Amino acid sequence: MVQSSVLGFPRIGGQRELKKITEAYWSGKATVEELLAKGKELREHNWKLQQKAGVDIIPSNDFSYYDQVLDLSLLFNAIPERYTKFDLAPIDVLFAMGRGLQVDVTALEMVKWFDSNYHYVRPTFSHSTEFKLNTAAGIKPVDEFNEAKALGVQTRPVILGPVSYLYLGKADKDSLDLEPISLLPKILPVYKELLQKLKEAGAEQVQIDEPVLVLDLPEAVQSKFKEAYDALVGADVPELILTTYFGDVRPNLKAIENLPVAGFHFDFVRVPEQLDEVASILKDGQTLSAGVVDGRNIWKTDFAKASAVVQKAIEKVGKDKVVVATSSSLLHTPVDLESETKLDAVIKDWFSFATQKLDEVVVIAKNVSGEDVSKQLEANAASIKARSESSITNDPKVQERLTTINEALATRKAAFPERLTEQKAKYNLPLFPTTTIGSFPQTKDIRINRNKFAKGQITAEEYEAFINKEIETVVRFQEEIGLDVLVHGEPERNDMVQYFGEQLNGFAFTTNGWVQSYGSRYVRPPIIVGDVSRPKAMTVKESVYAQSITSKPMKGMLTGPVTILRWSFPRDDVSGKIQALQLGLALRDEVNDLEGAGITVIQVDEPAIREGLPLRAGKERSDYLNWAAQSFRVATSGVENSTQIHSHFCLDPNHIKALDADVVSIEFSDDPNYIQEFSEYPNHIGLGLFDIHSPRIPSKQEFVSRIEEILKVYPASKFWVNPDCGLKTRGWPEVKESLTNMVEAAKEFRAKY
Ligand SMILES: N[C@@H](CCS)C(=O)O
Ligand SMILES: [Zn+2]
Repeated sequence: MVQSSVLGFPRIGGQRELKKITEAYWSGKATVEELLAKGKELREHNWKLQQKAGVDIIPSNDFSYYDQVLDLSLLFNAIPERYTKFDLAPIDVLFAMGRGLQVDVTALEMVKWFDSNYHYVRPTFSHSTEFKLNTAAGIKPVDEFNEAKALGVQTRPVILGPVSYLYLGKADKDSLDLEPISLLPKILPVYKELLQKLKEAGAEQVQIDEPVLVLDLPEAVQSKFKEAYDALVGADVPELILTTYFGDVRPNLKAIENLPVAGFHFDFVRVPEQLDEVASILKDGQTLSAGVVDGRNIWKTDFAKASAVVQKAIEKVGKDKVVVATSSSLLHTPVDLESETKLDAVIKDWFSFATQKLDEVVVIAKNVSGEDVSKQLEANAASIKARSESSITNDPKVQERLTTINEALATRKAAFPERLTEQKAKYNLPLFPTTTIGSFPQTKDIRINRNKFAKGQITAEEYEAFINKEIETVVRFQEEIGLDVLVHGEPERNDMVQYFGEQLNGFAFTTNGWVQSYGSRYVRPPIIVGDVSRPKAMTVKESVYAQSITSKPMKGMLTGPVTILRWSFPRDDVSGKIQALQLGLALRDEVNDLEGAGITVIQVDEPAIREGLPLRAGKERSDYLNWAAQSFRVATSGVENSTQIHSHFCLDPNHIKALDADVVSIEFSDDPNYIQEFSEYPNHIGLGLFDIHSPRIPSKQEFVSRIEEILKVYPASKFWVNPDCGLKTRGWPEVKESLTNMVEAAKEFRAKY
């Protein structure tokens, strides 16, 4: 009998209960007691759900109030002194570290979890760090194991392992020379103790996550797995299942081929081809957990293909030593497809969310164990077959237009220096031209009118009028502040990816398909279901209106192809690359419509352009850098030489050059040397002058200072002046003075040239 296994379950709740209750606690509507009661109920609910599906190996310690890496830092005493000064309970210390503390500590750094859309809180270590088991609050992994046990649910605790925990961490402000991995000897006894306590509590297996194995690791780091796991493994601890996901462990195979652990987990959804070699290093007695149900996407699994993968593993190591698993934690997928009320049934039949993936690992497990599941297999085969044959997936026009992609389509009529000549003639911008990034802060009357417009209570014309008033206000604001290259404020836009996805063929949307991004901030990504195309103008009306009321140049504002791809659920039947190129072609028609309508300054926002960087150096990485840049160039390369193309980012120098934008903005407000990278590079650059997440106002002199610093490493002829990013999240008085000061700073320099 082949067991089924779930590496972690999303914890936000089927109706976002975690968000409401944690925000109610932070706001003061709810007590901490209510907070913990509600966590307990979610955990219990998710455990019963997995037991009822028939999952054998069910996780615990996967729950978190904020972030599981942060939970380990609390638990192991990786707590910087700055967070202890305020008579705080452990759970408020956790929230302090996680989200800062309004008396003003900054939150610890949030960092992207590999190439997932989740963010963790970076473990932060000092020379003074003293690792130990904080048993004050309770020991969360032991307490949550015992809870699940009292329900009659045996679970497998999940903890991030010592190597990855340290390696993914950073030396604190006060210890810039400390190498985190050098702490391995201090933290090992603390892991050992925790594992003893879990065994004592009744844990027979522990899932110990070592995802850094899918990265490029120094040889000196690779040797530490043998050191860590020789120390951890013994009779007085649970069996350890060393767990990896998101990538290829093969280059690091030497580091794990002689480890005393009870088994391994590998991701055969991202890297099925690694199976033969990883299977071959299993010792007699070791188990192989085969990750064949994707933890990061929303597509119904192909039961025949998944079973085949599992069957290849059984061949190599025997049926008794194989486990059917989710490829990673289901943290990265929405909770329940059954909550969806709007999707057409044909499309929904192609999806499985977290709750459904429980059923998938169970059926696949039954199948290779020899139980009769033909009805499920045939139902699955039909879903897969309907999807591959649907006209939605295969658009002939789009397929042909892909055949036109070549380097000529991704090259502008002339190089920057010629282009600059024609742009100077046409716009005659001053030195130190000033701009902003696009968004300005919205009114109450806006959201209310959107809602009314969605209900048909005001007409299309009435709503248009309200948007244009907002645009009018914003433009007049910018004029009077003396900005040089204006924006329309994006008041019509909810979201920089959904706004576009809704207007493209090939996308579907959910009502409830929420995934945690960080803390209590959740996203509901679009889904790319098929071939993408643009049926009509998406942004032209608003931009034409904005330009029609000022003589300043107005930026069109688009989100680039790679950002749209990376912030959506992608298709799994075609490559990232093909999806980006189709998006680039679709955006090229929009650029063409803008330019044709007189919007001849156009910004393409690519904040996530690097987020898909393949996790290892090699062919796949260099291909990615090439196609990401090509897909941007395909969108922007059909314009006239005098059309000024901008790009915004928030980051490899040379990748940025390969985009060949006339003008760049880059989140900044930080070593000077980085800027010296662009000195003999002709295109123009605006390095963000202020943090838009703060309400604080820099002085004129502040700005003058900041500019003069950059100016020592970068010529005045190329320098734009702008904020790090949009201003959608700020208040109007912060905005007014900050932009005033920014621009009068600029003019002071303008005058001395
Ligand atoms: N144009 C967008 C950029 C966000 S990355 C804005 O100003 O908000
Ligand atoms: Zn931005």
